[PDB]
Amino acid sequence: KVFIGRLPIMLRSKNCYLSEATESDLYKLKECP
Amino acid sequence: KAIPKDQRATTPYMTKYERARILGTRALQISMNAPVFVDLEGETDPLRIAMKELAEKKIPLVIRRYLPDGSFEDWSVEELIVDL
Amino acid sequence: ATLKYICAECSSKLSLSRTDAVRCKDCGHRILLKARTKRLVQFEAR
Amino acid sequence: NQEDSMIMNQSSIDRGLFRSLFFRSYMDQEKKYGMSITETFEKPQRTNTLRMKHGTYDKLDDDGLIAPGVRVSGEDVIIGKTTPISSKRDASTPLRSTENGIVDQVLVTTNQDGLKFVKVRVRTTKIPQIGDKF
Amino acid sequence: EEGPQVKIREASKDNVDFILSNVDLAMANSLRRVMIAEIPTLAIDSVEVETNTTVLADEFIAHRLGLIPLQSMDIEQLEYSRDCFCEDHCDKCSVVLTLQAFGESESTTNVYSKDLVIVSNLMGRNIGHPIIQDKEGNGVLICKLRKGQELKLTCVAKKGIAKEHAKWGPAAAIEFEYDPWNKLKHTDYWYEQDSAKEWPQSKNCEYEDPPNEGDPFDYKAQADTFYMNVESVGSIPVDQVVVRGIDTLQKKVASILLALTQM
Amino acid sequence: RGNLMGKRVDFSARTVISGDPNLELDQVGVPKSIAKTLTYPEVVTPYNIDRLTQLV
Amino acid sequence: MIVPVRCFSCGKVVGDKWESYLNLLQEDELDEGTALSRLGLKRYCCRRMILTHVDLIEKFLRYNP
Amino acid sequence: PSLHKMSMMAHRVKVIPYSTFRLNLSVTSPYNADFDGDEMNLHVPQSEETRAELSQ
RNA sequence: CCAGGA
Ligand SMILES: [Mg+2]
Ligand SMILES: [Zn+2]
Ligand SMILES: [Zn+2]
Ligand SMILES: [Zn+2]
Repeated sequence: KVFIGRLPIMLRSKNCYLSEATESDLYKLKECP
Repeated sequence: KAIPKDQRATTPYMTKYERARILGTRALQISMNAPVFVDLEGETDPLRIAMKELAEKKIPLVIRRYLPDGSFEDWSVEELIVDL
Repeated sequence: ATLKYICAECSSKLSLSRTDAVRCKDCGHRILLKARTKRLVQFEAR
Repeated sequence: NQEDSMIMNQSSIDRGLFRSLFFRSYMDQEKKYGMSITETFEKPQRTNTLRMKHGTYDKLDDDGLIAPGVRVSGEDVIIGKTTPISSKRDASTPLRSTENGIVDQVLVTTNQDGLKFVKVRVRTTKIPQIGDKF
Repeated sequence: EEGPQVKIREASKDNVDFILSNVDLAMANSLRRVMIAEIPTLAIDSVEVETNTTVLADEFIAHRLGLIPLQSMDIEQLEYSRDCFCEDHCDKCSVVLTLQAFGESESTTNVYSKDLVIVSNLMGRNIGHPIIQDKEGNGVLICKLRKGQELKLTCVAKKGIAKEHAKWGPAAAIEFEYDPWNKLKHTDYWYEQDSAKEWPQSKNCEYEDPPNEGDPFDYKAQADTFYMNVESVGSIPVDQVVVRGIDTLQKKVASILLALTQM
Repeated sequence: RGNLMGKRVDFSARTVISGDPNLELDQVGVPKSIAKTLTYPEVVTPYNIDRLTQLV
Repeated sequence: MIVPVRCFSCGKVVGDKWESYLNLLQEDELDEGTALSRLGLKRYCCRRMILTHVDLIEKFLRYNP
Repeated sequence: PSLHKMSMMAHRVKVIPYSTFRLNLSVTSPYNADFDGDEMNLHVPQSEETRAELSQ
């Protein structure tokens, strides 16, 4: 409902995009596997 | 007060510090185009000139040796023994 | 000829000037690169 | 090779033994001041301020940025920037005095504020020399 | 025949095994040194890079290009640019090589020493040809490109010696041994129980007589007879590593005689 | 303690040390760059005048 | 990353031998020690060059631009 | 550190190539130096007097 | 402060 600020996410955590990313996905994302 | 020459009791020998300071001072003066009291036998370095002047005791300087009370004994470089 | 800046992802050349809008044409991404000097660089092979 | 020193095969060093790459990213941004009084990314000349770096500005392009390829060498200005006062003060970023190398990647992007943001990567190769630790 | 003598044991494009008898160790060594260091070769020395979209650095690639062996047969009819009269380089003093490569293939596109092309006039002399010893005929793998990965550059190869850079080293390892039975007592064998059992017998032991324990130490004995193996990289043929080595050392000595002459 | 008993000073130089079997006990190997930075103020005198003019 | 041209210790060209080595392993199933030796890499200085190489370039190629 | 008068000694310059300060090995002990990555300080006298102090 | 070097 109401926005109560912004929380910094940890890389590879549930909330991070990279958690569910394949090797091939990461290379596309310019991220090192 | 200044101790008379006949009552002087400090070493008749020149201290390492005295000699280092005389050589330093002469070399400095020699380097500031002061008159040289010796034949420079081709010499050009003011310290090597200073060494030469002290070697022949042709340095016109006097060491005022202060005593802890404030008094002093004056000693000529000509008169100080250079066993160093 | 002339490619002032390049795109980071899609790699499409851009050639823009001062106050043109720091963004790419098609993709969003405000990243953008610079493209090598035309003043060819020489190196000793040692 | 006495007291923790070592001898290296200078022949091997030539063949690539222990050679390393070194990169460094210089960064800058255009600061906005309330009443739209921004900074400028440009190649400045004398033009009233005269308070500008003593290094070659000549390696810069119109956007106040060196093109990636150019050999930077001492205090050559890597980023050109200016700020006026109620005019070109100099806000230029030179190569770290000690360093030298080749411009690797120049990145021209936007800040969260929508402001001009720059990162300049400079590359060099460091070949094993004398006081080099192993 | 005359003074020091040779007796070749094995030959190939890449190796010379031989025996050097009636020589001073000092001479055997001085020759060994020269072969490694003072024989001239042609090698890439300047690399002008027009385009590089590769995963590798301009200078990383540049470095490799120097280590690529080039035909240095007729190296002797090429001038050192330093001694040459132009402004930088020319034909009389250099070989210009070109390299244009691009990832047309969806698969990884390879860049080889074969992909180098001579652009300078050779004056019809055996020089600057990338040495290909490779079975498949590719030579040295310089780079790997993917898709839009382009590599466009220009190489200036120059005459030089291994003292300036190890790239101008025409020889790989030079094997060198003498007295396979330690008859000369030139080494004190480190051991635990028996130095004879503990230390492996040399190949060359077969080419010399074992000492036979019931004999006194030959002090008068001196070091002659050297078992060597000269390995070539490509630039110059194995034989010419030996010959040119002998010749360089000879020229090096002549300079001294001449220096004395001018004095 | 920090500005008076100790002081940061000019005509100072610092680098990695390494040993040498070919230096004499009392000498110190000084890198060319370090020598080219550090300076000695020498007074122009009949003795050095020509030499000094050359270094100038 | 990317096979060294020439062994550091002796400078025997090792630049050509890479694919050939990798082939003598997949296609010929051969053990590392025989493949190296087949390729004429006899001195351990030369052996270590190929045997201990990590061709990182192949990962580097996996990124788009 | 400099917990010794021998931790600061007067040496003869020897301008050499390469970026390191080279020292004679036997002078290692007074300084308490090694070549595992140690750095050393160099101070230059500016007067004929000061030089004499060092040398003498 | 934080991180490191002898
Ligand atoms: Mg230490
Ligand atoms: Zn885009
Ligand atoms: Zn020429
Ligand atoms: Zn080897």
